[PDB]
Amino acid sequence: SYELTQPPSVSVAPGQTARISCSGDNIGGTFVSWYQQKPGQAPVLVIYDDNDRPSGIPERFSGSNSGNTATLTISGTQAEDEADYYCGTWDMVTNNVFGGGTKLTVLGQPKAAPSVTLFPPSSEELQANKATLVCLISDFYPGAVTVAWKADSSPVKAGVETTTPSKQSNNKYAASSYLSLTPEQWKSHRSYSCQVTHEGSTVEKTVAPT
Amino acid sequence: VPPSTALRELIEELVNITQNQKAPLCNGSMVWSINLTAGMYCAALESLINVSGCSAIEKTQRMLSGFCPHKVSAGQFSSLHVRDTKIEVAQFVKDLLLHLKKLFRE
Amino acid sequence: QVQLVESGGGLVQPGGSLRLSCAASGFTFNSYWINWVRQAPGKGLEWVSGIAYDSSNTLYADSVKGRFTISRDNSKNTLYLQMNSLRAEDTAVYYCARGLGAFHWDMQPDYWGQGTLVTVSSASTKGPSVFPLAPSSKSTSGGTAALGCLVKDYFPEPVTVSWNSGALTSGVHTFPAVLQSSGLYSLSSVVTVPSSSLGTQTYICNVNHKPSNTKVDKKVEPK
Repeated sequence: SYELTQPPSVSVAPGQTARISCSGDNIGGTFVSWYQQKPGQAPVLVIYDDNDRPSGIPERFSGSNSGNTATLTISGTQAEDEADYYCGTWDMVTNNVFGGGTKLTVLGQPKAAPSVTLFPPSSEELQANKATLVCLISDFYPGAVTVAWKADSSPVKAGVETTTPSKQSNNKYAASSYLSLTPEQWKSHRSYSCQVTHEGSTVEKTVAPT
Repeated sequence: VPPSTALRELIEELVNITQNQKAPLCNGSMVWSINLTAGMYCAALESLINVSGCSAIEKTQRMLSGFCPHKVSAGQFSSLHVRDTKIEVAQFVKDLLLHLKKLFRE
Repeated sequence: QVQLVESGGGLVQPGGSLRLSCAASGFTFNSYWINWVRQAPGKGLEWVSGIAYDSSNTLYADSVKGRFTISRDNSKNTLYLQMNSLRAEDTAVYYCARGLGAFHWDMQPDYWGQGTLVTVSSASTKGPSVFPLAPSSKSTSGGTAALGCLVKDYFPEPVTVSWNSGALTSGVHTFPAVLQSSGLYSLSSVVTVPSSSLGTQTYICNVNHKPSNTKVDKKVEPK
């Protein structure tokens, strides 16, 4: 029935101002709230009653509501303002409605090297007739990484499970890869390595058994 | 709101393959639908990423790649299409186009 | 400090039934309309239900009507949601979020709980096995070391992990889960700690899988 629509993405250079639109028929006729939601967190309110900002929220946040569009304006656009942003209202018929939400990104974050940490099968796990190698990759940007595993400098294709990277609290990315092995396989070889490629550079941590 | 240069390039390409393609698109390949939402581009990218037999979509995929901030890998087996439904690529493309088209209807 | 805490999420069979509940604190629970609002992984926000301050009014989303039942007890300061005939597209994080006023015409949320993850599928709840990722100094700064816990083979999401009952908080990195071919989850939690304190300081990860009602306190020792 009544639905509010937002463009699903917006980019700004840092410091320079940012504008998020929420549209719907006679939107000026109601009160618009704006919510900020960062990856893996619940949404926080930043604007209510079209233009009121609750205690806490920096002054650079602002919103207007006019006929058919509501706009959340962020002047002095900062890194930590990167997020998904939602408009929300109340409609007699359909009640609490929310816009599609919009994914804000501050432009030109500098390239960031990954932090690879590789763990070997625990003694418990081996004792349990299972084996998993654990290849944890933190703090990189852009959010793009190729992981590959080698068994005695020979590629291991099977038994790999690797995540698609996810935005860290610090606006860099984290991913992890896990290799499943039979305790035979693990004890059999000299060593195993996961190797992470992030934009031309590669980090290859290696690990071996007792 | 004026057009992002990289964006209208995508709108054009979408238009082409929807308009120009003779037979069905990717021949009875059925993908996951999307909504005018948030991870929309990635969502789209992920949804396409899976069809392998089809060349018509590869440019579109690339195009979309620039829009998604992180790496999308094919066959990320998950229950994340809980709200979405399976549709013909032809129709998928068109929807995307309209949604993108609509962003510029003032 | 305004606080709304939901619980009761888990794996529920299609056509099954589940009761969520939300426990307010830090404000006059009596004076507020409270909503239940959900969010599917990836998807945006959808308002499900809301209830008046005195319970004179109850209101539901069309997609949810006649299947769900919202309620409250102003004495225990708790809101409830009774969900039935659960379709798969009912899967979401379920937030309990407070209105602005006391009546439907002010139901707009301000404060949102942390949410609880209902997972409607015809799979089977499976608990995790925790293993100690023994400390290595290899990849970490001078004088500090990295030790972890692998949380293998559980379903459905989520998993609470903390270290030393919450006492140790900084250094902790609890990575996002991996969806395996098996269609099971696995995560890793890594804490970074003084190299010297190994052999004195006891390190313990407290794993929690509220879905399966399972808890593990794995002690992580040097190799």
